[PDB]
Amino acid sequence: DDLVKILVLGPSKSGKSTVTNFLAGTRDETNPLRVLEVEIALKAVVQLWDVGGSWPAIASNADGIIYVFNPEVKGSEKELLLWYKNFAMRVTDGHSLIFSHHSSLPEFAVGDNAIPPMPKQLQGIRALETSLDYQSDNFKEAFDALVEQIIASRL
Ligand SMILES: [Mg+2]
Repeated sequence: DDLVKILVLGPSKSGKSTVTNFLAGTRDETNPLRVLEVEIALKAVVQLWDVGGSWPAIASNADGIIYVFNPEVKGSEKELLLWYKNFAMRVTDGHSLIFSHHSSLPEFAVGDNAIPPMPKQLQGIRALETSLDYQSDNFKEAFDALVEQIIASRL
């Protein structure tokens, strides 16, 4: 029943924990750190680690990362490179996600990139437009699929 460790980084006020609870199961002012535990299998117990911005001892044998940023907000696309820098040494490789996340009515995000243009280091990681109420992709599926690719080659 070997667990998989997935972290959650990104700009503050971006939405990281509304995703964690929705993903980890918790139904429906930011804290340093939470850990949520969701088991998703096909015993695969998955651990969402919701981080709050300002401790490189937290990437211990980390397996995957999910970045969240508000597209309507500037520097959000660019703050994530500090998360990229501070954590992925190169701890994490490719088993990552990036969320253009609507917490608001999309004014800028809308259009030809409702996932706005990404920096070069991050242009390689799969990206989605994301919301619980506004326009959305089935990102429960992309999360489901991330755990399989993580465990896929640990053996
Ligand atoms: Mg929070």
